Amino acid sequence: DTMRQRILVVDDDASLAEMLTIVLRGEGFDTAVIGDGTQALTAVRELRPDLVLLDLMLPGMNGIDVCRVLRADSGVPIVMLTAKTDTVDVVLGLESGADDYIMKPFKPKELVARVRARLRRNDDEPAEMLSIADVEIDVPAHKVTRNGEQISLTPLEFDLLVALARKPRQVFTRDVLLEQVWGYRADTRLVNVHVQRLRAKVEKDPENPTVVLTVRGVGYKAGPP
Ligand SMILES: [Ca+2]
Repeated sequence: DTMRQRILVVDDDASLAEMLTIVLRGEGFDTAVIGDGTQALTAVRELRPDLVLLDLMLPGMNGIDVCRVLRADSGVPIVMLTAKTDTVDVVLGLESGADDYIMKPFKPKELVARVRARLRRNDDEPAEMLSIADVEIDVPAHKVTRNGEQISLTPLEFDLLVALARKPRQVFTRDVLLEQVWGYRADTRLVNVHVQRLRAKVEKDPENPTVVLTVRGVGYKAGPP
């Protein structure tokens, strides 16, 4: 009810971009394509896509750079497309805020699964208030606060914190978090990277966490509320 979600494809491989256009539209998405990193900020602001698929190695400005630019602008989900030939490290992209990455060549069904995993949130979510350590979360309002002041988080950082806060006594391994938050049915550094990005925003002192705790040897868990 009733409008199509919109994906921006940022890739200079015009054949793959054409195929992605065809596959995504048959799945019910609207799509647009650009072929140069220098066009991305204007494209995102003009189209407001629900998600961006982003080639790591691009003309004009590479994918790590595009990331940093778009993340200064919004939390819009970004999935990096990587290839074994890439000459730059996809981890710098994740550290800059890319939510996820998929290796070329990929099957279009796995690509579509990655897209849908980032777009699971309903409109009009049921009422739900959580707390974790000294942080409050109003889930359907997408608002995290400490002493009433809001803490800004990307949707991925928000989903990570909510999963810990919902089960404050649970220790989550990294594979368990990948599957639960990222939605896989492989790379657990994704979890490490985004934990650090989340801590950098919600911790009074990120070197000494109270909100998101490391359980050495096992995983992570909610701080003592
Ligand atoms: Ca490329």
